Amino acid sequence: NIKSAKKRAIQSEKARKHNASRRSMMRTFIKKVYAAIEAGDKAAAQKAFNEMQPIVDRQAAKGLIHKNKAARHKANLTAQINKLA
Amino acid sequence: MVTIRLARHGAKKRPFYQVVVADSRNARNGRFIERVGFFNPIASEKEEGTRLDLDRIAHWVGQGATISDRVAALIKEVNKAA
Amino acid sequence: ARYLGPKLKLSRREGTDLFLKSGVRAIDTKCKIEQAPGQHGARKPRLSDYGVQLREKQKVRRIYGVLERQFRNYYKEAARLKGNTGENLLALLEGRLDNVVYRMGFGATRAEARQLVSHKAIMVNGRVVNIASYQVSPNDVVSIREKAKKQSRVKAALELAEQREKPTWLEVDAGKMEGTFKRKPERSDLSADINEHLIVELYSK
Amino acid sequence: KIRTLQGRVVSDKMEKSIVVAIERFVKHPIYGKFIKRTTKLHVHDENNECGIGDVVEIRECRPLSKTKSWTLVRVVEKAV
RNA sequence: AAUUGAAGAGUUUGAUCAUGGCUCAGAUUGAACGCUGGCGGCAGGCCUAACACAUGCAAGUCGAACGGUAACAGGAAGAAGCUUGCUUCUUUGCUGACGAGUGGCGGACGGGUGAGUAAUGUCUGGGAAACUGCCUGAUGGAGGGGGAUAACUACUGGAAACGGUAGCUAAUACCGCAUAACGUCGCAAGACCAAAGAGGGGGACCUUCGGGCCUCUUGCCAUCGGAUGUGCCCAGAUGGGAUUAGCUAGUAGGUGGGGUAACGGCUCACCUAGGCGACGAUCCCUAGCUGGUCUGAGAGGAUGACCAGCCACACUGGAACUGAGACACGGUCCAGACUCCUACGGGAGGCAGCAGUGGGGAAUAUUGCACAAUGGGCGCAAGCCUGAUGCAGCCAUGCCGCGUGUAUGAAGAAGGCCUUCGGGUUGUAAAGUACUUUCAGCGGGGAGGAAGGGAGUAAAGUUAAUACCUUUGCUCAUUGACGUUACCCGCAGAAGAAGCACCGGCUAACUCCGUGCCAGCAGCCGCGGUAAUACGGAGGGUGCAAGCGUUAAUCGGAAUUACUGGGCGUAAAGCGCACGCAGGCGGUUUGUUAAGUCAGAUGUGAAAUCCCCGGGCUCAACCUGGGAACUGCAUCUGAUACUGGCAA
Repeated sequence: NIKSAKKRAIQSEKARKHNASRRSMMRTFIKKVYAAIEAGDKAAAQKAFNEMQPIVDRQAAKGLIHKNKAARHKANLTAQINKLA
Repeated sequence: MVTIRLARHGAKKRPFYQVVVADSRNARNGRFIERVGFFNPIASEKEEGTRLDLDRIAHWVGQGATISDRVAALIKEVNKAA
Repeated sequence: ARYLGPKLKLSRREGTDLFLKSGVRAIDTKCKIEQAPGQHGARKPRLSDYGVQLREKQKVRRIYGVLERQFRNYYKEAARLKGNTGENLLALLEGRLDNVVYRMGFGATRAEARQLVSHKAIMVNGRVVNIASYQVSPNDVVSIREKAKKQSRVKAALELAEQREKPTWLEVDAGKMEGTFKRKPERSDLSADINEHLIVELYSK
Repeated sequence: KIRTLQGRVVSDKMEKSIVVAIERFVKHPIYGKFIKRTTKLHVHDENNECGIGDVVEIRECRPLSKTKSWTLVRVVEKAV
């Protein structure tokens, strides 16, 4: 409707696309981690955890994951590897 | 933002402003944290016209509160005594 | 909002002189007082208990020239004030500005005093008060303005002020034509024959 | 100190939890008679030491399940 | 000083006393209707169709973030009529600025409505497992690069709405890289995580002579605090129905995984078989809740329009996206009903914002003026926006104030009505006479709501700088929608200004005439069938008064649900009689506890409202200062007589 709501519509669409991509990459890295924990692999899962840590902290800082969630992930996953190793 | 601001309470064509401390996104005559003085722009030429608790104002500005232009003008009017 | 009719008729239903035509002459002499308030006025009423209470309230209102919502508000204010509600009610009726102008001899009647008050001929404390029911505080000076001073009425009215009893709670002085309401009138200082317990009991039913 | 309550165990049979009836003794607002009045509470206990018919003190904590915001401190008076 | 507070009557009977119902007298209202209507002040105004909506406004702003120039006005340069001295035209964002666009912030506030919701809500009191844009304090960082994409241009699809394709460009847009804590994870060892510039001014130096460089202001990032706001939990309280007694399988709990900002059946797998319920679950009807309002002596009863706090909703049903915050009134998506446009392929809309329409209804307002004030958004500010708000319009809808004159005046005029025809009454009423001008009308004068903001100085601070900026004084023009304002003065003349109900008893106030169980009246008792104080008219009176009556609704009276504060032999009312569980109550003495109870303290019980003492509007209504109050709850400290617990 005829306003500056049109601009918020198009910006929220653009940011929807950007956030969906970054959120999807973050979730795939976390799937790498506890999909490596599905098999009994310690150092493979540690390599995947070191691969996911900067991106989850980074998406926490960029403002789309709200860092407590960031913390939870790494906390949960650390538990999984010292349940395993 | 919390704001020390005026809030219109008198009758029609006869305002009495009460200076309060409100969360700034409330209504004018709505919800406030504490009232801290008043300002009658008439009152008569008698004694006061305005009293205003400077200790609580200094407390809230210490907390981070902002002050509108009228309340700043009233503090610049009642400076310490006059 | 005020009466505007035959006055001595009101004074004749009550059976008592309500001072409604004080004016030039002496005691009525052309009223046929007591005799006939209407066509069947020669009949004795055999009045009820509601009739005596009602008729007492009407006596007081028709004296002071007050209508019912205003009188009723005086009863509420006299009730809430501390003390004796009959005496408080007469103290509220006696502090009326038109009454104080009548007591000082500035008007011949209370309606003439009410027209002096109404036609901006009266100041209290050096400010002109246009209102019949202004409530005169103690230690006030109420006077006539320079306009409507030395008009005939007030002079004649002061002429008939000496025929009456000179109320104790005033400073009547007619030289300068200014007066001082000094204190509230005591119940024992006024009129002695109105029964205010009847109007307390009238409003308390 | 902490605010706590006392009550008795009304039933027992649940997997590391208990339920406690509290007896508050309150005056009727209209009638002016002091009337007993209960408050059943789902109360947590680690390792379920208290059985049925006990008396136990009880404090409030974070939520531990649906209702269940209460946890014991001291089991007293277990006498059967 | 803050509770000075309580009325009855009519009607059962031939009469009585009691019981008992019905009814009246009071106060109130978002009121409507009937008759009447002068002025002002302050308030209030769709209670019904959460029905459908024409039209106009209700949310924008910033160039001191960025590419840029669509206009407007200048500047520079060129050419021309050339009056060689002024105009016309053109290239240049060069400048003040600015359409469109990117970007930041706001559109989650403000404003509306009460549909749903009987307890995921509200009120009161506790709590822990939290997030928090803007605002504030502290500690520090703010280095070095890259790829894009709008706008723009060129085609192109479409009736339109709206797109598509190919190139170009910027940033405080976006992304890496470095850096790394008193940050995240981890027991540690360690691992890992961010950023953005812009503006004002300037001595010297270096200029690829655009600017580097210095300084100030402002912005960015990280962490820890604070304040505010929000999310979550518990206990108690907050309608009616038992002619609704069983309800519940993610249901109740546990373990582990996931999820959220955060605890949690929030979710899933497995294990246990619980959980709720007669202290009323479940079902059904109704309903937004509160501060409060009305009534009441009070306790209560009814209610929750305005004003303020909370919740919920935004055509209907659902969903998420962006964001600090929404599952979003003037956002997105889908579906549905309706309405509209169409080239028939498809599109568009959402007044329960403010005015306004149509409809519904007994009923409820202007398609107004202004941002001057107060507040909000944006902005360094100027300022722009603001149907919030200030005001104005209409309406007796309420409350309050004032007016319609005042004094005199007996020939007790005339006329009306009654009359025992003597007179009485209307009635000092009118007329006459003498005064006054409130308000309305006319003409002048004229506060206050106006504080700020702008432009020059002077001083101080900062600094390399006597710049720039900030602060404080001083000076100069100014800033009012209301508004021919409030108010004051002058003018002319009583001149423009009184109705409505009632008169048998209750209930204040009476006769005549007309009608004759009719016409009709009525709240109850009941009037009217020929001399009606009850009907209809007249005279007279009574009550209220710019109002007055009727109707609807609430409380009172009603001690006719009785807690305060009732009853049960015969008026209604003792189960047909017992036994007895849960429940209620419990002799007497001592000791302990202190739960009830009592006393004090602290925190809270929002503000307004009620009450008290004051203050301002000429008074009043109204506004307002301080107190009291909010009868409560929680915690701590005590007392231990009574009740309870425990022991004897």
